[PDB]
Amino acid sequence: MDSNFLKYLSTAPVLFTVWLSFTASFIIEANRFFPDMLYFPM
Amino acid sequence: SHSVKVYDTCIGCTQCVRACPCDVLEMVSWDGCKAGQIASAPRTEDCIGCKRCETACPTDFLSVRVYLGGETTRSMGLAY
Amino acid sequence: SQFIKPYNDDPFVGNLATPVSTSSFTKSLLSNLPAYRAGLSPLLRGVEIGLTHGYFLVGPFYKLGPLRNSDVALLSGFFSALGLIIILVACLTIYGVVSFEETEAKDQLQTAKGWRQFTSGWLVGSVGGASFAYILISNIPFLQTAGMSML
Amino acid sequence: TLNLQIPSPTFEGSTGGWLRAAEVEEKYAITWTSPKEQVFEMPTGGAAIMRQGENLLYLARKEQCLALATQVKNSFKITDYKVYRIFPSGEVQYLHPKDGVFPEKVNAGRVGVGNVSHSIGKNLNPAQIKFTSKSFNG
Amino acid sequence: WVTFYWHWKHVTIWQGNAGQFNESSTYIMGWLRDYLWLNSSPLINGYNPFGMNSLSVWSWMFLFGHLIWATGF
Amino acid sequence: VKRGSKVRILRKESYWYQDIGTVATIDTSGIRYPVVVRFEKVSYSGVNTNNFSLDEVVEV
Amino acid sequence: KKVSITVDRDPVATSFEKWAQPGHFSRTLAKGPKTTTWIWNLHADVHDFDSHTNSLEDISRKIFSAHFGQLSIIFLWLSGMYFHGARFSNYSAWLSNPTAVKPSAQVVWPIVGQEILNGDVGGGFQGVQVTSGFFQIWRASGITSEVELYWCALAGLLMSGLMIFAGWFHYHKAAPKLEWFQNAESMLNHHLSGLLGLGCLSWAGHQIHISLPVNKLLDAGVAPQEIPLPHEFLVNRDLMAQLYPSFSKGLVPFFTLNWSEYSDFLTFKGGLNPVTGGLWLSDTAHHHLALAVLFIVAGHMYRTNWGIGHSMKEILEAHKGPFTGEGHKGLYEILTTSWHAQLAINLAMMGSVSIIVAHHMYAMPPYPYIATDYPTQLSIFTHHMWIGGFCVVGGAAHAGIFMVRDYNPAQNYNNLLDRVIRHRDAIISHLNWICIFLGFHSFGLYIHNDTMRALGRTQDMFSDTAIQLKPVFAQWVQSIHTLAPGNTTPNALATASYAFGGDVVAVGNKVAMMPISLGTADFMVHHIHAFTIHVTVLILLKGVLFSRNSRLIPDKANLGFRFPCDGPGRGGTCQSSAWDSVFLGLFWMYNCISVVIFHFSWKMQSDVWGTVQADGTVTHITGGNFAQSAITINGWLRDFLWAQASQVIQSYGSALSAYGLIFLGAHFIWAFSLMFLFSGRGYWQELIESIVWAHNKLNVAPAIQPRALSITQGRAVGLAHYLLGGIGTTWAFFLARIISVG
Amino acid sequence: EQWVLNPLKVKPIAHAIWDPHFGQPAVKAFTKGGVSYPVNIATSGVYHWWYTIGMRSNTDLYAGSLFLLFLAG
Amino acid sequence: MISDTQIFIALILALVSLVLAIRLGRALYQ
Ligand code: CLA
Ligand code: CLA
Ligand code: CLA
Ligand code: CLA
Ligand SMILES: CC1=CCCC(C)(C)[C@H]1/C=C/C(C)=C/C=C/C(C)=C/C=C/C=C(C)/C=C/C=C(C)/C=C/C1=C(C)CCCC1(C)C
Ligand SMILES: CC1=CCCC(C)(C)[C@H]1/C=C/C(C)=C/C=C/C(C)=C/C=C/C=C(C)/C=C/C=C(C)/C=C/C1=C(C)CCCC1(C)C
Ligand SMILES: CC1=C(C/C=C(\C)CCC[C@H](C)CCC[C@H](C)CCCC(C)C)C(=O)c2ccccc2C1=O
Ligand code: SF4
Ligand code: SF4
Repeated sequence: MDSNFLKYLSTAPVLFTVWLSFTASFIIEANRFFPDMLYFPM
Repeated sequence: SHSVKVYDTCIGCTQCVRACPCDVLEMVSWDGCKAGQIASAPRTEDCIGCKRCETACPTDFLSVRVYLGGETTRSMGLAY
Repeated sequence: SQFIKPYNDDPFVGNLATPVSTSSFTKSLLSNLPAYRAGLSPLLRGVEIGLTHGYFLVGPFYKLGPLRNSDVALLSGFFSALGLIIILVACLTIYGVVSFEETEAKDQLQTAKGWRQFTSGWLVGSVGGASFAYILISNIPFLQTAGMSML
Repeated sequence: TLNLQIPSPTFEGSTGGWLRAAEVEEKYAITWTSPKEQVFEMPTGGAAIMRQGENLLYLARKEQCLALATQVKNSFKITDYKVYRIFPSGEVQYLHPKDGVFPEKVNAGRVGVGNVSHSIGKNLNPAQIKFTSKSFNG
Repeated sequence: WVTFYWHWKHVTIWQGNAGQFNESSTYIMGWLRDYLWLNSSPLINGYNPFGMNSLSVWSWMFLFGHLIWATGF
Repeated sequence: VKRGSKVRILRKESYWYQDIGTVATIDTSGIRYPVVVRFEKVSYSGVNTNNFSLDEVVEV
Repeated sequence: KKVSITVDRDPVATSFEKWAQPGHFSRTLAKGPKTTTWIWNLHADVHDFDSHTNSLEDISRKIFSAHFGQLSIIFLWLSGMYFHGARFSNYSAWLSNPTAVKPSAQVVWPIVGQEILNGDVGGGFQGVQVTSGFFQIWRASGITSEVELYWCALAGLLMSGLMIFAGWFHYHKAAPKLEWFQNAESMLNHHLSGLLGLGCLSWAGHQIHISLPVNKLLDAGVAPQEIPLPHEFLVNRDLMAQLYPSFSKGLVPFFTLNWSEYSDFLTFKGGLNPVTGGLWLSDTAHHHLALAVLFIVAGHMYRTNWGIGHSMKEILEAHKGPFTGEGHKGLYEILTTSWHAQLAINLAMMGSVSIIVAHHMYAMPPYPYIATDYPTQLSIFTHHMWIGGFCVVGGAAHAGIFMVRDYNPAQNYNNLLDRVIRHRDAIISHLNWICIFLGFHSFGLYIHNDTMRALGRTQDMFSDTAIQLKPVFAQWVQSIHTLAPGNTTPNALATASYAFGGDVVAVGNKVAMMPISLGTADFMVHHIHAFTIHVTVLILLKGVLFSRNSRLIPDKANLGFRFPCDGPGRGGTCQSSAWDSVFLGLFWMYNCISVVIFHFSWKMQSDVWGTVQADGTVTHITGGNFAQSAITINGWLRDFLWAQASQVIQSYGSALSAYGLIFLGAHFIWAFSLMFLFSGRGYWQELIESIVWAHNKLNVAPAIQPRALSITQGRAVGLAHYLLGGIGTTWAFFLARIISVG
Repeated sequence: EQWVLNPLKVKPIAHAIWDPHFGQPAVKAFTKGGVSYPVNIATSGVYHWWYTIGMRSNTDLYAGSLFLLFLAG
Repeated sequence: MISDTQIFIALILALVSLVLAIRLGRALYQ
């Protein structure tokens, strides 16, 4: 891995997009496998 | 006519006089700063109020101050 | 061969000498208009201008007014034109009151007495021209239908 | 003094020039000397060609004259320009440079106008000077 | 917002159809459709190509407001 | 105050009031504001140095 | 020779170092951020190449390679559209039944209940209905299978890769010199004869050799799976000659100028195909072939290495008269030195061409089964209208940028530009007066008619059953164009379009095209259009002509193209730049195109689009309400805005509910835009001061000092969110309505 | 005096209309409230307030108007 | 109902109020 390419990958827009997509993928897979969670189940 | 004041925080960098489009300010002799000069406003009847001098001033909160007052033909920038 | 020149041989005044602005036809037409024609009192300038404008003021009110499909269309149009004439005369009066200081000079339009004479002439000409237009449309059936009487 | 007989730069005319207030209220004049005949931009819009030698020009506003002065100073290295104010009565009032030395350079005899002997944060609150003709500066 | 809430609730109670407010006020599309669009019908029919009635002045004034508001922009 | 010292500003109108700067030069002549102070935060006009009097700077 | 190839080899090394240094292109920005303003400046001025360096050669190389990058993106988009048509579409079922199968080329995943958007579009398929018109294009091109669409997608991907490789090569490895870019004559010759001419010739070849037999078999009722492959149409001359017997004569009639033998597959029939409702493909094949001939002839005009050809500088300098001084002298230098002038001209022309495309494509449907696809027609008209308006305003903007930056008065003495500048006051005053006249005698007619209908005086209105404003000139032009076949166009079988007059072309009990009558309401709305276009011209031209100086600011050119103001002085000089004139002209372009598309939607829904039933009567979508309702603002408010928004607000719980969501969301964002538009920087900066105090209390203040957005950025953000909100609202309303009722 | 007798069926009139820009259908459509001239239907609620506080006829309304004219003077 | 004389009395009182309002406006204008 070229260090300049890694430093470019460490910039705010790239990391922002990657982190928000990663978070969205967590929410999407959680709602795919555990849908319709209006509430915390008792 | 607008009122232009120069406070003793002026460092005599002559930027406000160079930024003036209407030849309102000029540099006069002074002993309060290392440059040995302070800005002055003898010709505020020609002041349009553009505040280019205030934009040009480098001292933390400005040494030259423009207070807009009564509007005249010169101060309104009217070519008519 | 340049057709556009600086105005009055002054290149720095805010105007240009063009064929539309400064040709012989334009100068003749402007100098022969009553507002600029030499040898006229302000009263007669007012009379001519008022006759023309008051004469043409009758037409739209007669042809397009709310009473245009009634038997009193011409009378209503002339009365509306007269009311517009009175409003414009009031406009002239207040303009002359606020625009000029009281001077001995009375042979120019831009004096107080000259503008008062011009306003008086404009009122008298406007009433006369409106009445003439009323007479002509009242007495000629060609003007009552605006040319469909030929068909 | 303003020599009225100085020839003007060759201009084809424009609609941007001075209005009736120039001949009725006040008018401005700028003179300068050029080493050669060269094309400059008019401050009112358009291109004119200034002649070699002296040039006199009439404007409606002081700022237009000083804009032209700044333009010829930074584009043609002309600093000898003089700006005058002319009234309809014919009195000519010399404006720029007022004492012959440009205002960004210190000259002896100049007195400070509008100078305040404290910082701007030491101005008075309005409540001291309400119903009183005392200035907010102190 | 206050007058929209007051008027929509009071119209739905006065109509005997308070359940329409109870089911439609929880989302914005209910406010846009069941209050704004639904109650606009007699207002925009104050005058039409078929006639006019006593609401027409409000039908004018409504449009008047839509004009003058825009002029402020 | 001396050269190199970290000082807090007590000028009310200043952008850097109660903030910390570094003294860059102390002028010895009779100047009303002889203390040049350089700041790490830029002002709204983009400057980062200003002159202050002796009473407008306190050592931290 | 004078036209030659000059290239510098390896001018910029290919490296990732500057990728890690944001703001490297700007000396001001390369120092690094100190405020949040820096970030916005970094993303706002990045492709403004002329402000980073003074060398025209590097700017031109950057422009060439950025154009290659855009072409790569466009090819990737096209390849995506072909692939999504190939794999996620109902294209074969649409090919079997065009009149009953809704086109759909987008399928959603089921995640949170959004699978409800996969509506029943027919053909045993569920997906999002598409209105881009790709199905009709592929039917016109002769694509009968999804395998061909897969191959088209592969070709698009290969061309995208080729374009991005060409960009990397032609910037980073072999960059052309400035002398290579400054050949206008060679560029026009090659782009007229090779790009447009050979492109038209090869597409005429494809139309004649592939599109015509496949579409002739499709219109005869043959199923697509039994239609022969295109290469079989190439090699089997008998198979072609059963359909077009002139192919039995070969290329001998072409070279012997016996061209009328080819009259069966090169026609000038006009009108529309009765089976499909589109233009005859033979007419299009002759059309593109004639365009190829004309473009290749036009591509030999300009002077090159050999002595033949015209010199454009000589042509420009020769055209001068007594009214215009030096005439067109100096424009060749302007257009061969300033990129911004070329961008202005080309953006203006592309916008006008897009508008012409929108008009001429609704009126003369060129594709099979696109006329009765009312959502596709409305979508492509509205989309290309908006693109055209945006490109025209961009041409004005970049003209203003040329005027501020690249204009030199020394090289522009007493030419047309100088004289235009020298009577700018007359131009703007006369245009301002005619704009006020147009506003009064167009909008006051609507206000007057609203008042008269509100006052109960129907006989005092401007209508066809009241005092009439008859569009006699446009009706006369329509009569001439209806009478044109056989009288002034003796070789035309039918009219160019039925919108001028004629029969009702209907396909599958839906109106393909019918005559579009023009009455008082059409008069008023066309003069409203003229009013809005003249006011937009007033704003943009006033901004361009006063970009360098004015009576207010004599040194406006020193401040630049884009500055917020010159201070509160002279009474206030806010929004004095040409950029702010573009900022207002974008709003007025939005208003103009909005009124145009509203007129279009209502007039087609009321007088053109509808269903044909027994005894030949046409039942329109809104029942012919345009004539009596489009004369008042109340009629527009009730019978167009209120009436047709029923479909988007009752779309919840159906497949079109996303449009309703987008409807609300656009309604949100547009209003959010006014928060930027109505407010000012100082309030937000002091509020940010308080928030900075709050973050300082917890020692969590960022090193990059937060600042409010600039005044210019406040205007730009408000304008961008305003345009997005308005265009999205019209988008959702139009699409939901026309999918539901058409 | 008509509204006091039947408060829940008679539409309260605010003031009369005299607008010469009206056509005849606008004159007809604004003729409500049991009178023979165009009127505006009151929304200010002055009828209910004045009826509740003990006014019944038109005479005491005029006397109150006179008293407030005198008080303003 | 109200008669013509009552309306005339109200008009006279309104004219008196007009005179008083003119006097107050002149007093406030100094
Ligand atoms: C006949 C030769 C020829 C052709 C076809 C083109 C074509 C083009 N030039 Mg161009 N150009 C030429 C000669 C030619 N040029 C010469 C001689 C000069 C120097 C004076 C220039 C200088 C020049 C500049 C400075 C610019 C262009 C640009 C463009 C593109 C315009 C955008 C567009 O419509 O793309 C869509 C049209 C297409 C045809 C898409 C396909 C794109 C590829 C490259 C076409 C390749 C065709 C190939 C030669 C034949 C294979 C076809 C078949 C046999 C398989 C277009 C691809 C602009 C651009 O975007 O540059 C990137 C631009 O800025 N040209
Ligand atoms: C042929 C097309 C074209 C080209 C090549 C250019 C090129 C240029 N323009 Mg120009 N322009 C164009 C079209 C074009 N423009 C059009 C059509 C308009 C009218 C709207 C303008 C208006 C315009 C102005 C007003 C200005 C320029 C400027 C510039 C220069 C710098 C641009 C820059 O750095 O932006 C960098 C790129 C960006 C800032 C990205 C912009 C992103 C936009 C605003 C948002 C897109 C929204 C998206 C489509 C939808 C998302 C919604 C979703 C979230 C729901 C550059 C020379 C500026 C300049 O300095 O010139 C010297 C300048 O002041 N242009
Ligand atoms: C609906 C709101 C609205 C209206 C009515 C106007 C009206 C006007 N704008 Mg404006 N504008 C608006 C919104 C509006 N704007 C918005 C939202 C923007 C946002 C960017 C702008 C941006 C803008 C720019 C940038 C420009 C204008 C210009 C103009 C003028 C064009 C001349 C014209 O059409 O005269 C016709 C007048 C009208 C249509 C107004 C209605 C008048 C009708 C006929 C009824 C008249 C009734 C009568 C006078 C009443 C008398 C009663 C008595 C008691 C007084 C005009 C004054 C241009 C201008 O001034 O140049 C000439 C110009 O350059 N505007
Ligand atoms: C062309 C349009 C038009 C015009 C000019 C009028 C004119 C009029 N209508 Mg009307 N009307 C119209 C269309 C129109 N209508 C339509 C289409 C409808 C729908 C059917 C109606 C419905 C309607 C009703 C229902 C009523 C009227 C009434 C009136 C009259 C009000 C008299 C009045 O109080 O004057 C005085 C005007 C005012 C007090 C308004 C001015 C307020 C100003 C702007 C506020 C600011 C003032 C400020 C201090 C500056 C002072 C300036 C100084 C010069 C004074 C007047 C004759 C009313 C009536 O008959 O009353 C007698 C009435 O009840 N109209
Ligand atoms: C057509 C032409 C083609 C196109 C181009 C074009 C140039 C624009 C256009 C020209 C156009 C336009 C500009 C046409 C020019 C038009 C004007 C409107 C003509 C006005 C004529 C007034 C005459 C009749 C009357 C005077 C009244 C008489 C004396 C009075 C009798 C009264 C007097 C006081 C005495 C007492 C009795 C009474 C009755 C009271
Ligand atoms: C806003 C501000 C402005 C400046 C002043 C201010 C106080 C600071 C304030 C103004 C405020 C408010 C207070 C102003 C409100 C003011 C007044 C009350 C306006 C009333 C006008 C009444 C009209 C003229 C008359 C009808 C009488 C006519 C002549 C009678 C005929 C009569 C009838 C038929 C019977 C027969 C006898 C005759 C005589 C023939
Ligand atoms: C609201 C507003 C602001 C405030 C806008 C602030 C300063 C900028 C907001 C940008 C944010 C930080 C980026 C996008 C917001 C995201 C939704 C969440 C932030 C993500 C962080 C990690 C950055 C102005 O600066 C302004 C200036 C001139 C006229 C009007 C206005 C104006 O109306
Ligand atoms: S406001 Fe403008 S004109 Fe006045 S002193 Fe400052 S720079 Fe000069
Ligand atoms: S710009 Fe400010 S510091 Fe410089 S001379 Fe003028 S007042 Fe003094």
